[PDB]
Amino acid sequence: TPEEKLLRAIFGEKASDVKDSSLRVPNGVSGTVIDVQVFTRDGVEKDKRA
Amino acid sequence: EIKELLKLGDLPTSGQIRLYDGRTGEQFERPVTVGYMYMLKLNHLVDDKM
Amino acid sequence: RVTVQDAVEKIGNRFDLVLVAARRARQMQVGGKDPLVPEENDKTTVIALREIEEGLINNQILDVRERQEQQE
Amino acid sequence: GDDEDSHLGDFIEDTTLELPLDSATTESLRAATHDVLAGLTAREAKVLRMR
Amino acid sequence: KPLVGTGMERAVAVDSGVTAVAKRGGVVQYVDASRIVIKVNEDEMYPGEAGIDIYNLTKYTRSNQNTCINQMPCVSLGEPVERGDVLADGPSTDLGELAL
Amino acid sequence: LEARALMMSTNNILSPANGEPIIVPSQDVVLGLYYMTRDCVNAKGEGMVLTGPKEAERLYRSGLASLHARVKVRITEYEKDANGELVAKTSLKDTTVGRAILWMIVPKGLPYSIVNQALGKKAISKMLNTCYRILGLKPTVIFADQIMYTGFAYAARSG
Amino acid sequence: SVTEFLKPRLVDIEQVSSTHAKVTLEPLERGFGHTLGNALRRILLSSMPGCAVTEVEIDGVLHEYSTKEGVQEDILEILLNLKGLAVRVQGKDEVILTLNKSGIGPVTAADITHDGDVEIVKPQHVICHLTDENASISMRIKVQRGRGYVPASTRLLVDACYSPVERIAYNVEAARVEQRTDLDKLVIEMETNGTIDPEEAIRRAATILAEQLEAFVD
Amino acid sequence: VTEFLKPRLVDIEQVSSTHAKVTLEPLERGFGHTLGNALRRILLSSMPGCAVTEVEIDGVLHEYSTKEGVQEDILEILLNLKGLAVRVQGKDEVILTLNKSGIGPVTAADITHDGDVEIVKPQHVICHLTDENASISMRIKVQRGRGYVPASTRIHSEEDERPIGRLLVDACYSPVERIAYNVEAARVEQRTDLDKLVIEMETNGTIDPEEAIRRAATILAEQLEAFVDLRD
Repeated sequence: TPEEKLLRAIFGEKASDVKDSSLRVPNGVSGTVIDVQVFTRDGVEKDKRA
Repeated sequence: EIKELLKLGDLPTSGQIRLYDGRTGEQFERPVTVGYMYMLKLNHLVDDKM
Repeated sequence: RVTVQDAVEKIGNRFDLVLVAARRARQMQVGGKDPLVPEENDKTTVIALREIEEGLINNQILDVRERQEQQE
Repeated sequence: GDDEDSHLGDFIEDTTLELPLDSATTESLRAATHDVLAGLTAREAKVLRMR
Repeated sequence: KPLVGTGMERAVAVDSGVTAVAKRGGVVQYVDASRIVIKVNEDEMYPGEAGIDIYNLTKYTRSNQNTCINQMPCVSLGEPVERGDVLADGPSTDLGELAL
Repeated sequence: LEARALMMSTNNILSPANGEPIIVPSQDVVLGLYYMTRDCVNAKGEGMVLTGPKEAERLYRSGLASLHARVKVRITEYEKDANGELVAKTSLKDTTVGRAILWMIVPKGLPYSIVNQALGKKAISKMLNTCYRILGLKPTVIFADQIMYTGFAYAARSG
Repeated sequence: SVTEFLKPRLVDIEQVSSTHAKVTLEPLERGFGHTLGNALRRILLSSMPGCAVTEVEIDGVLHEYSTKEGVQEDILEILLNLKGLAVRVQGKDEVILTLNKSGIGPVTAADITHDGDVEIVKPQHVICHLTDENASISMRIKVQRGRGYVPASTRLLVDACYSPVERIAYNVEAARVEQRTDLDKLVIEMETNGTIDPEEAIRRAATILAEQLEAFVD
Repeated sequence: VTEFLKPRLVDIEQVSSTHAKVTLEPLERGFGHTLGNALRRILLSSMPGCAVTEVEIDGVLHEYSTKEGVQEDILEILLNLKGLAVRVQGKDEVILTLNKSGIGPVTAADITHDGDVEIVKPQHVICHLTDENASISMRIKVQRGRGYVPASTRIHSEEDERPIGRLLVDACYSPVERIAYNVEAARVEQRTDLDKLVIEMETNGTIDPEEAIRRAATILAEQLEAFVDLRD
């Protein structure tokens, strides 16, 4: 909406186009991350952590 | 046999010893029963509920 | 404020007391006014109820003050 | 099921809503934009409101 | 372990799969937070066999209720064992007994 | 204002099904008030004549007298026997030391026979009830809180 | 650091009367509420010097119980009235005060004979009622100095509450400073008999306790 | 009346390395329990200590893992490092290093001393190397505090940022485990009613009983000074 257009025009912080739908820890828990398993489908290549 | 096994230690046969108050340090009247009960932490936690 | 017995006694009803206190506290909170009683860092609710205790506030007084406000 | 006899539809959320914090921020930014444009000359203010 | 139990605790602890129990007597060749290696008594070798058998402990793992299942070794190096003796204490057991 | 004026916990104290107070103290409280308000034949300091409830408490807390030791105590009770006038009357009652230690918490309009017996459960409910029929709601809320406090305190000291 | 603890930055001292007061000490280290309140209560109520009546001779009647006419109040009720007589004695440790009266006017504490070293904080304190014009009573009371309460069993002799506190109770509530919400808030509440105001008895007991701890403080 | 006889500690008895029984002889009537309860509460509450606060073990990321060759989970090794009784001489914190290798128990004797640090119980076993070749090394982090500061409240957000391999053990800075005071009549030719106070304090080895009582009496007289004059 305008004033958001105007805001981003004044600060030049152009739009992302990409949501931040990431996985953050639930609220109130505070632990150590003891392990991480990854599962890539055979199409997807793999990343460095994988 | 509980009573005998109390006499084996130097504990009192009656099972009731005389206790003192923490904050004031004046002995509770009419002694209290103190022994070792085996407590269990049930899986009803306060942060799984709050 | 713990018991509202005196505020209830002044008005002589327990729903009308809630209504009178609510309208006076709305005057005192949003519409903007001065407490007729010395507020000891109380919300507008308790101030309104305490005012109703001292007789400073009731529905007759409030409508009369609305009349005077119009005459402003 | 059997928890409350609540059918599946109770847990499907509405992701199209501007949550009340979002609408609050929107209108706050609206008032702030107004009170900023107040600090501009009439020409700048009109051209920035209309542009 | 309960100071006042009944004598059922060892049975409940063993007969469930939480504690790693020996299969054959022998000596504890090597212990570790993760594994127990047992060198069998020569009476129980099954002459084709190599002799030693290994128990790999279940370290910090997630049960159905988000609790931690984790086995701890009980024996120590060069200590005898007999078949049916527990090597690994399971979650909420203590030297072989059910300790809730 | 509906919560404060209407549903606040210090407004609802009588059962709406029957006007008996719903603020009856339950189990550590009544056992405290029973243990303290319950005499025995020969405790420390039998038959002292205390000057009043303050002195009985000062005597008990220094440990010179026991909580149930029948003493003559000078009690001033205020009776609204009037057009609500609250005349005072002082006398010399025979009570345990705990009876008089507990008299310190009871408000004015209540007689002294209200605490001069053992004070089990119904005795406490009737005590709150007569306080409500004489004095109203503010003194009864204050009395209920003081009853809970003293019951828990002298029940812990009960051991 | 590790040796600093805390101190009550706000100590509010109410006084509901000439002799009954209430002192709140707001922030204190966790649990110091009880280790200070109990120490102070025990000191105020067990060892706090002062003068009080110890023995009486009612001049004629008998040892207990009594048979005394021309006195509306039965004897030992006069003893209850005498125990409450708040007296403060000057350099003379012990002094025997004699009281005589005749008439129908009610007997108050003002009627004792002036002795200079001895002062009465409440002279209007009733002692007896004569109730007959012909009736007249004489008594010799003995004011003495002691520490705390000393009953008559341990000793017409009366129980002696030398300590000028008639009642002291302390309550301990919660306080939070900025983050530490486990803090402690002491709420002392004391009434004296008149020889010293509440705030004076409190600090006198505190001084006594401080001097007991004099061989270890550094 | 005349005046109070002020107590004074006539003797201290190190009946064990840790168990001690001090005495405060001349006490007026009614001060045995006053001083005794106040002293027990101060001692059981507010006594400085040298709790081990972190551990950084070579080759370990979190507490929930196993080091090859040492037969304790890192959880259990930290729990054994909790009760480690250490008395530093000069600094309000210090970083002990513990290197060890070979088949055998790892007691607290296997830590190298700065000289300012004294491990009172060098038999206290920390882990068990159950491998001919296995080797472990820690940087234990002792530091002086008071009370009980769990790692959670310790990590409010952080100092600035904490590396991934640094474990926070739960600190309990309190040398004393047990206080038990008896007041008893003291055979004095002058007065008979006087009593003596006898304090059985049970430190863990890192607090001298005389210094414990002196620190208690100081902590108490501090608050009593805050009380002496009021003020408001």
